[PDB]
Amino acid sequence: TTTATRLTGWGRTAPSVANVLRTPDAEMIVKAVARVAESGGGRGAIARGLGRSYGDNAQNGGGLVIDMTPLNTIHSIDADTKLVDIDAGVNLDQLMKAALPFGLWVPVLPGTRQVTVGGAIACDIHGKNHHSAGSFGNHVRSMDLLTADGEIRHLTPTGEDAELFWATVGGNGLTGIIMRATIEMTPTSTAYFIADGDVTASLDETIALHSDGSEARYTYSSAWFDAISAPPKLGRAAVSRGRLATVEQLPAKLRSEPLKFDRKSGTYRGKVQNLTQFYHWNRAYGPAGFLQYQFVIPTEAVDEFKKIIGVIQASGHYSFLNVFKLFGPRNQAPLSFPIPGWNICVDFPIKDGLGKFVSELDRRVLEFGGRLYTAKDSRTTAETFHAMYPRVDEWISVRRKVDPLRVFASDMARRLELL
Ligand SMILES: Cc1cc2nc3c(=O)[nH]c(=O)nc-3n(C[C@H](O)[C@H](O)[C@H](O)COP(=O)(O)OP(=O)(O)OC[C@H]3O[C@@H](n4cnc5c(N)ncnc54)[C@H](O)[C@@H]3O)c2cc1C
Repeated sequence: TTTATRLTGWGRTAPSVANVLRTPDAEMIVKAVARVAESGGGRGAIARGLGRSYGDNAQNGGGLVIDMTPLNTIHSIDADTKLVDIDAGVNLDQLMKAALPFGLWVPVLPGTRQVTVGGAIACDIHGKNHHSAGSFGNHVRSMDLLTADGEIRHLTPTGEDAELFWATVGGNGLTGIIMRATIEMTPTSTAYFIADGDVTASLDETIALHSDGSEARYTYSSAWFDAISAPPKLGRAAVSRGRLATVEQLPAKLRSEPLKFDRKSGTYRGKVQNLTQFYHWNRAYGPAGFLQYQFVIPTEAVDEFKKIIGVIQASGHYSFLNVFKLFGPRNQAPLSFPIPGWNICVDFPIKDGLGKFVSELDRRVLEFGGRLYTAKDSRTTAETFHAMYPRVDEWISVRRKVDPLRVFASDMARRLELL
């Protein structure tokens, strides 16, 4: 029933071997969890989606990994309530295609659409619209969680199991297997954005543009960011901002199928773009090529943020692929990554000294009240991680109640002592 398989995250690093269960039969999934539990726990089990997380949260060396991609049924779609009821293995591209004809839009879309609903919830993913829509967890209306007792429980964000619900959001699969969920989509009349572009010349200008109140005029905003140029050109950015377009805003040609599926001059106003145009290596060149690194610094620590940016460019580790964004308010999930503040993802070529240097970055992010993202990490320590997440003891306490025998476990769980 299972296949022994070498697994890595997307960055192709830190391999380990698991027995992988891959079945479309939910009852086989239920049985397998029971078998792990009735064996007393052992090396446990963890769900896996499309493996787009960069780190080691979707693998479990010497244990069971359940590939959830065969559970990919969209059970229902409701345009009045905006609710969509889908198996956890359905991916966002599939959901986007299925929901567009109903005038519904996936409420949080990350950099790639090849992620499962299960992985979207488990990592509480964020997108270009975080400051207006929060993260993926914000839009979960309910979910069915297969817990260690072999029971599938219906969780809601305000019901009696609210605590377990919010521990499951951002929980990295460690409260159990999400089987199915109900997502509240965002109403839309088109599959297009109307975008404004602006280019800044310095970190100070990038920061000023994000704090001048203009951000409140756009639902989506992010920026490509310069991390190599010495100051004052350090931190200059190419900012892409916009919102979903209405049909009347569409070019005449495009108005017939409005819900169709799919330096200096980078300044513009009212550009009409589809998803691909509006939104836009490690796998191709890994694990030898690149270390991805993502962090957020609280809004009020703006000078600490600039310092870290300064430290990065002076390091001699140079990243071209940089994404920057001002996060909005956080949600109630103890281990949710986003907090309001300055978010940046960088991508360092793997070079001598890199490891020691990012360990120093860790220290700075931590001291300044910031955090790393589990979906981008395969290397930090338990000590650093627990320190970045003041609600980790609270979260661990929920996990112990719902999984006393540690039926659910992963390489990440052991590394960061979340087990
Ligand atoms: C090119 C690229 C761009 C990206 N951009 C973004 C971005 O803009 N914003 C962002 O927030 N993230 C981004 N990510 C990270 C990605 O969105 C998250 O890692 C997401 O969790 C991946 O989903 P997945 O189905 O591949 O899950 P996997 O990587 O397979 O698993 C990730 C975690 O989810 C858990 N999980 C998966 N399915 C279930 C389930 N059914 N039940 C319980 N737990 C489950 C796993 O146990 C694991 O802990 C990006 C990744 C890549 C490769």
